[PDB]
Amino acid sequence: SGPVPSRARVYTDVNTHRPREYWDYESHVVEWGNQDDYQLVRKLGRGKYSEVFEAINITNNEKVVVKILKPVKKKKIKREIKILENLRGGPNIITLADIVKDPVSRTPALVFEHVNNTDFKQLYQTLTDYDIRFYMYEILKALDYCHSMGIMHRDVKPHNVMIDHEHRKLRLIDWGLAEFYHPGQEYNVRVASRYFKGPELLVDYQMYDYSLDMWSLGCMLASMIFRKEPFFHGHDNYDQLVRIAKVLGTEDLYDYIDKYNIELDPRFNDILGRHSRKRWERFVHSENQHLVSPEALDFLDKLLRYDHQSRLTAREAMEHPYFYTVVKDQAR
Ligand SMILES: O=C1c2ccc(O)c(O)c2C(=O)c2c(O)ccc(O)c21
Repeated sequence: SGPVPSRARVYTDVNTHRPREYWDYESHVVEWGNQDDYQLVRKLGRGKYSEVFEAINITNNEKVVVKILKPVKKKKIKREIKILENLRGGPNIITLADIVKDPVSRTPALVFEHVNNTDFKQLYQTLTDYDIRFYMYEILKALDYCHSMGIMHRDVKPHNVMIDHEHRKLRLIDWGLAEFYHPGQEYNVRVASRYFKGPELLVDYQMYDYSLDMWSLGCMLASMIFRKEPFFHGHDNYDQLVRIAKVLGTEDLYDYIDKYNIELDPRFNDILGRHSRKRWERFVHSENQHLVSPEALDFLDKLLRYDHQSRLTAREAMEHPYFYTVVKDQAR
């Protein structure tokens, strides 16, 4: 037989209750602006499939960000604009300000309001125990909002979280892999970035949901508290799952496979072996122990589960004891 089906435990049917227009992005009609409204200042970096520049809107002297898109299918560009439009103004979501083409090259680009940050490569090292709870909290607000709106991000990782540490603000960026959740849909598993891929993607289970983003969050949490970036460091997709199996063990992994009747690629037979599930204390040492607490480990353990159904939802994650003091500090 084939694989056993699966549904999200929350927000299962929110797209069904919307007008078709909200999620039927193939039919979205885009009005394209003129890129001559913007003068590029400097190259800032790259998205998953784009080049990103600092620019100035000359009509109002406003600082913006210009993301010039690499040639991708026309419906994927529609998908990202529609998702950005649907999510605009929500907590911690990057704000799309305009859409343009370079009049000469025809090439499409998205214009975001400017947000300044400190690179994660520099930042993580400086973070206090409190700071990790704080920003994790802020991330979880962006995830619960997008999940509640019918949308999985599908590329959660440190590069995609811009933190203005000076002002204690954060934005979730790069929505070019995000999709609408619909019960029963079978999604492409070639998404996310290797170290942050859920076991669902690695074993080729196509009927996944919001809970994918929560695995990615847990990978991030693990790198921050153990001071090890990235936490699961595989060389390719297969070895990514060997490295998880040596932490979480092989017993739950095979129970996982049995439950959903997943056909394992024969290539996994000899490399996976047989591994016990390890106690988190193994990763604690003198450089990181100030960030590790019984509260941190309980939370972490409830994110990193093979069985996607059994991971915390964003909203549950926000009710965890690990966040009690940030909740108290906030409101107010
Ligand atoms: O603001 C974005 C930004 C805003 C929205 C995006 O979708 C995005 O990919 C980026 C982005 O990749 C980026 C970057 O790679 C380097 C510096 C940045 O300021 C950004």
